[PDB]
Amino acid sequence: SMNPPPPETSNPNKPKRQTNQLQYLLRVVLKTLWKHQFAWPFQQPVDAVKLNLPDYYKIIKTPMDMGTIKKRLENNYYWNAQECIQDFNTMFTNCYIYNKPGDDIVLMAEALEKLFLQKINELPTE
Ligand SMILES: Cc1ncc2n1-c1ccc(Cl)cc1C(c1ccccc1F)=NC2
Repeated sequence: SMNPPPPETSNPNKPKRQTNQLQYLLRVVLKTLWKHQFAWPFQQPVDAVKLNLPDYYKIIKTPMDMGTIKKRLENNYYWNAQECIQDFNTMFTNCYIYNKPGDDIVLMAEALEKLFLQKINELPTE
C-alpha cells in the first residue's frame, strides 16, 4: 500500500511567469493560511500510509495541498492568478468530498477558506 507521487512543482514544458497577483498570492494569501492554527493538515501532500486512509487516493484523484502551492509559487510554476486560486479551491473541495461533514478537518478547511476569500478580496488589479 503506497502513496502516489506528489503533484509536480515544476515542469520545463510549462511556461512560467510572475505577476503582481501571483506575488500577492505568495507574500500574503499563502503566508496568512500557512501560519494559521488550522494549516497543519494541509501543509503537505496527504500521507495515506501514515494517516491510515487506504481509500483516500481511490476517491481523490486530483490531490492538492499548500506545500505544493507554495513550491509552485516559489518556482513561478503558474502563468496567472486563476491557476493558483484553483489549486487552493481544489484543496478545499478535496477535503469536503472525502470527510464526513462534521469532522474537525472539515471545520478547519472552512475556516481557512473564509480567510482565503477575505485575503483574495484585496488581490491587486493585474
Ligand atoms: C488534508 C486531509 N484530508 C483528509 C485528512 N487530511 C489530513 C491530512 C493531514 C493530516 Cl496531518 C491529518 C489529516 C486528517 C485530520 C485532520 C484533523 C483532525 C483529524 C484528522 F483525522 N484527516 C485525514
